Amino acid sequence: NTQANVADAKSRIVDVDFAKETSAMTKYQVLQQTGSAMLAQANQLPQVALSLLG
Amino acid sequence: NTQANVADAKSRIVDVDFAKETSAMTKYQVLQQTGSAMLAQANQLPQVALSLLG
Repeated sequence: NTQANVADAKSRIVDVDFAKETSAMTKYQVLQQTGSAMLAQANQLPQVALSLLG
Repeated sequence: NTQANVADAKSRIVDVDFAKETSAMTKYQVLQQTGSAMLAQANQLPQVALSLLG
């Protein structure tokens, strides 16, 4: 009996909850694609200087 | 974070603004052609002396 209850206590501390973890993993995937598009588009900001005659 | 803000401060001091610089560059180009025409025409002022019989 006591072995089962200690296993309960030990899992709440070191084990992951997939419901919590899966949401976070999908959460950051969107942020990565958002970050890549923003960075690529922000890199060509200085090309405005070429419009004003070199 | 602090690296980005120092880059802001450093660029305002040493970097040019092309909007400011391009206007000045075009500003002086006109003055050069104006100056050249005035100088060439002012050089032949003394030819009036030839009209009064040498």
